[PDB]
Amino acid sequence: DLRLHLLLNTSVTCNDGSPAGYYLKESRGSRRWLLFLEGGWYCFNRENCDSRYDTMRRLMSSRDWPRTRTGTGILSSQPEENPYWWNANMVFIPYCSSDVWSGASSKSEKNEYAFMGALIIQEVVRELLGRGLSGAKVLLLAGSSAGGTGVLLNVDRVAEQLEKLGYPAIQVRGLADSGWFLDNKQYRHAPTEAIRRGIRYWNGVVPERCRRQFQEGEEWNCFFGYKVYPTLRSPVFVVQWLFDEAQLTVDNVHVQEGLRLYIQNLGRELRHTLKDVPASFAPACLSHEIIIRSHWTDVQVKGTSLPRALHCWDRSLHDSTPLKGCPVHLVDSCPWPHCNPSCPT
Ligand SMILES: CC(=O)NCCc1c[nH]c2ccc(O)cc12
Ligand SMILES: CC(=O)NCCc1c[nH]c2ccc(O)cc12
Ligand SMILES: *[C@@H]1O[C@H](CO)[C@@H](O)[C@H](O)[C@H]1NC(C)=O
Repeated sequence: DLRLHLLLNTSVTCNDGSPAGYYLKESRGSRRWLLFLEGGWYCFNRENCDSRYDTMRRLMSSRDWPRTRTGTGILSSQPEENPYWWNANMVFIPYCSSDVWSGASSKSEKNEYAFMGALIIQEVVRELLGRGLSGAKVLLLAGSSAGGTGVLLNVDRVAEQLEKLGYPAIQVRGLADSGWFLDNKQYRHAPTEAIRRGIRYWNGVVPERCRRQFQEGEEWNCFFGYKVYPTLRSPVFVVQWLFDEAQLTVDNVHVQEGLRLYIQNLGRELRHTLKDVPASFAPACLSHEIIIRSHWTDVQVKGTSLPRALHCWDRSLHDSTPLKGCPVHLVDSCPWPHCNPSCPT
């Protein structure tokens, strides 16, 4: 089990001003550190956040967090469940800022809620340095759903923070699961407007190179993987279902020719956005399932599982071009959900 630590800097808070925190299981014989960002949508104005506070309060407050959590999937310490990184130091960072991990705003007399996701990540990193992270060789910042987009928004800032604090030897990398969305035409009649409003409400921050491309008022563009990814310097592995259920939901899809063409075009567009992403795993499945699930080993693309592809990615980032039998770019080409037989049932 991973044990809860509330942040010692109690000014770095969840939405309601309670301290943020992290769950940690140390592995003293390992210099690998996995920091996982939880997902769970977001809220973008007072009324929308008030509703979330009533029925999704664990995503807005630490007051009711349990003392422990079990690590599952890529956070499992069992080699049978986690062939990739079972011996790593494991960190689960609860999502309690409702800001896609982008916020840097405290509660005040003008702000009913604090949106501090970007500061929570930096404070977790800072406090972990005293608990053994100072000796790391690899810090993998991973995350699912809103946490996957959170990886894209924060991985280079973690890399910058460690460099400025005096740790140039820690290799910071990202693993973005289920956070790679398209600002596409909806099937029926938006997220882009909700994100636009959210960024202003949260004082949301995006990576500097992406911000400089899109400029003031247009920071929402950097929440879309295919736009922010080319601006990132840290190595990032992208995991994305071609027919992601959150994508389809915001596209108002829940089969006649118009919908068939819509779904096929979505898969093709997703495939296209990954063509120049050398470390990626994109199965042709309709799913909301994420990499902290216990059976994450089961899905394969071209006969290669995700734990294998991640291992191949580790090999590709050794100090010493492609590896025989150890691929890292795995994108399905078949055009309909479950045309891959290994898709989750
Ligand atoms: C699902 C969706 O609306 N995607 C478009 C907006 C968007 C970009 N990044 C995100 C991360 C989490 C999330 O809940 C929505 C988004
Ligand atoms: C996921 C999502 O938000 N899609 C909508 C993006 C969007 C906003 N305005 C639009 C106008 C034309 C279009 O082709 C797409 C959009
Ligand atoms: C706590 O965090 C805030 C926000 O990052 C920062 O301004 C402040 O200096 C921190 N306090 C201490 C004692 O480090």
